[PDB]
Amino acid sequence: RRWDEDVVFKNQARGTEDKGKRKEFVNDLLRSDFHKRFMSKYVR
Amino acid sequence: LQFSAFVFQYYGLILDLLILGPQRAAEIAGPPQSPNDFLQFQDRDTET
Amino acid sequence: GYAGETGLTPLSKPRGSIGVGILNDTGSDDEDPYELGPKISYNRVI
Amino acid sequence: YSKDNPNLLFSMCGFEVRILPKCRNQNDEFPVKDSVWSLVDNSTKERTAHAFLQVTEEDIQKFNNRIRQILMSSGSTTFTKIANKWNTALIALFTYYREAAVSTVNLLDTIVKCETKIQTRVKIGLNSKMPSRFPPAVFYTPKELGGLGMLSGSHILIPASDKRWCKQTDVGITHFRAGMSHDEETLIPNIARYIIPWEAEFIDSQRVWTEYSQKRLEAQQQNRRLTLEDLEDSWDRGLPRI
Amino acid sequence: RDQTNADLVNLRRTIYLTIQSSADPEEAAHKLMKLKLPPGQEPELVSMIIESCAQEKVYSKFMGLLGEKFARLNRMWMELYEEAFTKYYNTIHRYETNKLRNIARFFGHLLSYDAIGWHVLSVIQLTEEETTAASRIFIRFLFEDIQENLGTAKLKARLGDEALQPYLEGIFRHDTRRNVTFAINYFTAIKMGYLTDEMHPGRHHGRGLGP
Amino acid sequence: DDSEAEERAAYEEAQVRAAMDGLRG
Amino acid sequence: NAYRTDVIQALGGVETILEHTLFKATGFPSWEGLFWEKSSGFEASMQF
Amino acid sequence: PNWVKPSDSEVPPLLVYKWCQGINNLDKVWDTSNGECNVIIETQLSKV
RNA sequence: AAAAAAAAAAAA
Repeated sequence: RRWDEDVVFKNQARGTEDKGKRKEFVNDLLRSDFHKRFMSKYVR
Repeated sequence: LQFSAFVFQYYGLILDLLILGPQRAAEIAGPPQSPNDFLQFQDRDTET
Repeated sequence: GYAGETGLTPLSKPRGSIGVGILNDTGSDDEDPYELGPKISYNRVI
Repeated sequence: YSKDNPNLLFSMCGFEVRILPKCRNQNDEFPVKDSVWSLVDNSTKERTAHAFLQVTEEDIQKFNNRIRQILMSSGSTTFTKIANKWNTALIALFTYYREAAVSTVNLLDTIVKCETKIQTRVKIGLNSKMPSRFPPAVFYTPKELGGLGMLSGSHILIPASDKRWCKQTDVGITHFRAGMSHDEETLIPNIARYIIPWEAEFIDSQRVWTEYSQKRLEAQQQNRRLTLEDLEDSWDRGLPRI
Repeated sequence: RDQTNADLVNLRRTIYLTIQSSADPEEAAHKLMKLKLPPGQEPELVSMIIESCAQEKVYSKFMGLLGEKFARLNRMWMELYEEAFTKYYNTIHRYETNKLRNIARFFGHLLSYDAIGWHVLSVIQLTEEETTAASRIFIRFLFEDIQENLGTAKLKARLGDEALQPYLEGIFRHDTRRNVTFAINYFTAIKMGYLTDEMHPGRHHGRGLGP
Repeated sequence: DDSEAEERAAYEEAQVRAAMDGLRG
Repeated sequence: NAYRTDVIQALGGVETILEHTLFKATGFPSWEGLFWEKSSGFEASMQF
Repeated sequence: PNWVKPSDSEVPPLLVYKWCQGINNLDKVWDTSNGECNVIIETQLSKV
């Protein structure tokens, strides 16, 4: 018996490793990746 | 909210069903008539 | 002849020391360090 | 854990655990301390493993931040209030993390530095930092005798110079001294010594509650009601307590 | 003379506070060896360390390790702990049940890792007269501790050796079949009838009262 | 009170089942 | 509470601790029977 | 079910202890001669 | 193989 056959959702993590094709500087500080990482780190 | 713990434990139980799959969740939780203890199964058959 | 609504009771509840201040007594955060919680009243039966 | 990696690593609820079984052990001698856990196989009732316990670095930083929050609080200039807050934080830390806490070097260093910071706050409240001006009797005397009532997780010497007292009786002045001609010094007690370890309370809880189950079954057999009298040696025992 | 005994009380207080202020069960031994001592009071130190293990609510591995590091050192400490085990077995009945369990766990830790020799067990006398109820409780707890640390196969392997048979004659009795049946029944009642393998009352034909 | 005795007993098996986790199985 | 007893014993005793303090300047004959008031009448007066 | 924690039957140190005892009581958990491996994954549900 | 003033107590 294949173990991962009764799982409801499959291949939901496809398209996640595609981060970092090219680094995009955004000239909006509240929308940059640095601020989002900051706020996800410090506000839980 | 005062009932947020209950609502999130139920929602996370649903996500536990998503993670485990309903059959393995039923095997881990045990039957409704005789529920399993924590981290224990009925027999070495169902565990493996 | 009216009995009225009965109430509910709250769910149970070198002497001394130098004080912590009358304004830093806040909510009396200190009761006792050596054991936790209020004094648990006990029965003798079960 | 594989053919060639014999350690199982995880972290849970404050505890960083390394499980090592007593099969793939190159160490023929076992340095089993109170932190190390003998994991018993039930089908043989045989100690087959050893869970080494430590406190995670995030929780050491949590305790450090708790002391910093204590030192930044509103009432952190009154010596009794700052001592009570330190006592609550230290009791919480040690009574939660017990034998895992006594085996973490970084946590003990953090406890020493934070206790030093609390005492330094007390000293700055008096505009001095002279070590001879504040003997351990100033901090660690119980609040009943006018002291601060601080508890220590550090290891602090009490010198023989602070061990003398004089009394004026009707025949004159007599200088009494405890510890006559003893070159050692008594140390401030460690709070970790006054808390029973977790594995000890797990084993004792199992033993006590099985004895209670036996006692309840035999007491309902003779149709007598359970009292305080037949549960005395198991009074402050068990998880949950009797 | 000093009837108030300033030296003994002061030494016991310094030893107790040296133990009580230590976290590691290597730090306590290190600071206890640093204590300057008049030429012999080591029986007092052994009595105080075993009494400190007795005072605990539940036995901890602190006291077991602390006694053990006072047994992997030179031989006189090991002989002192063997004499202490003999003294505490002959003075079992002045002790409560949990205190006796702490003593039994301490000595089981000392015996499991070969900190002291497996020849002091000859002090155990499995008879009706020489063994009270508290002595039976102490034997039960100590052998349970030895089973927990070592295991059933280890207990079968070590005690079935030819050399320790004179030192195990007080437990593995082979003279009177009444004592053999007492030992077999007592070991069966405490879930350790497996090591009653060499106790063979069928082939004691000398006391063959029944056909 | 019979109901009070019943629900205090319910507390009693609640505490025993809390203590008997894994041992009961 | 054994911590309290053993920290009293670790600092020499009650008499050494009281020797560190202004106990003999109070003129109180014995330590036993001496209680601390937490606040003062003036201090509790100036509360709100 | 039994996997949903915090449960009222235990303190979190008892949860860690029962995790260790349940790892140690699995069938041939430490046997690794036949190429078997044990994986333990500890993670968090992000933005749940 | 052994580390010890100011804020802050207000212009006839």
